[PDB]
Amino acid sequence: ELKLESVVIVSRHGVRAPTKATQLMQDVTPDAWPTWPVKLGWLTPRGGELIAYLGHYQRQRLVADGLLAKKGCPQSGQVAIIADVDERTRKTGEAFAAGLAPDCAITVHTQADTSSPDPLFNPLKTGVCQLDNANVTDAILSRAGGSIADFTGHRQTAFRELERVLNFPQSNLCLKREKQDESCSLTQALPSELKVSADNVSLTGAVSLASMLTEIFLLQQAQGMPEPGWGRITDSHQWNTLLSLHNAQFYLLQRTPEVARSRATPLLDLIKTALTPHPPQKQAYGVTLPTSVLFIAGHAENLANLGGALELNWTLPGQPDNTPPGGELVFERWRRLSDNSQWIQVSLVFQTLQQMRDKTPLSLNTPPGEVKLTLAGCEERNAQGMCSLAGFTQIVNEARIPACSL
Repeated sequence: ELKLESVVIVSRHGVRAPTKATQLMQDVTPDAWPTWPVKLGWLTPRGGELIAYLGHYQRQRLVADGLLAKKGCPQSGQVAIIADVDERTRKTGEAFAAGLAPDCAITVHTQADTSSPDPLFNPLKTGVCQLDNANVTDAILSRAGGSIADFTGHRQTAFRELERVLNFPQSNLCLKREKQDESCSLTQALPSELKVSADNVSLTGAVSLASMLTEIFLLQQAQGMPEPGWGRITDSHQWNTLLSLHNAQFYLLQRTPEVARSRATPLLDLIKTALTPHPPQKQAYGVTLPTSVLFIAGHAENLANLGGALELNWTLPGQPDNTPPGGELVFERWRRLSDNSQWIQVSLVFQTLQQMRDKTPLSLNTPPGEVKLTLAGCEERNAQGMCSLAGFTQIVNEARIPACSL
């Protein structure tokens, strides 16, 4: 009924070491954090291998869909790869290429200067545009339930789960509060406030600490470390409860449209240029678009920003992190044969946490998880839930912030 014409994959980088080692991380547990085999924030070898499995799976699926050849290397830019300048994203691009097309030496493009941020992955970071402080503050606080106190008050079960995994009551932070007649709870020992600036939004205290620590436990599990969370995380309900704190911070700071639309605008422009039929032309990064397959190696925020800007909602069965390492927002252009009309499908492809833990080789018979998505604002949908090309174009033009374009 339908023929696949084009695919754009926006991928988070693979498993990485923690990006920071702070004094507060030491003070909230009596135990020693496991050390990692690469520098802070770098991709691990295992993370690269997990990405290559997704590349291998995507080759098999795209061959089955008739888009790539079963044997040989894709020719003349049929496949293009763009990565953010960070080590972890560059090496994710290389790992994906190695799985998709081994020995084909597909180039991993970055911006010219790899020592400075690339605004494609967040235009606020180079000051292309700025957030509206009052609008962002009100929008985030409303999505939090009206205040950060309301937000943390409704999540005490998850904070107590994190405290148990940390053995928080025996930590230096708690032992000093016991000596000062103040009771030991993460949220009250580390009050959380929303900080909004022209170029960033963040949360302080327990909310951001919890978001980072629960991601570290997940990374430990995916890395195959023997005892993530000191062996105190023993079932799936516990994993889901812990990562709810991480996903909740992303819901506030990255999915909120008042942030997401600006942060996602350059990626929206690149996705639309890649998916829209037009005479091929070398554009950004020296990549010729449109082409058959474009893989973009970025960050968790990019997945969440695109989700918030485009009203794409999901949770990932079997994967506690809704923006997991190697997770892929996959945009596809399909041609309907009955009338040769053009349609856009979006899905979230991801390894389950168990597939990461077991280093499961992926294939058509053992596929990654996949969640089919719908653009909530699309008014022209086909029977398969895809948006018409014109409908998707209108949604993108409405969502994007022109001042944030490159």
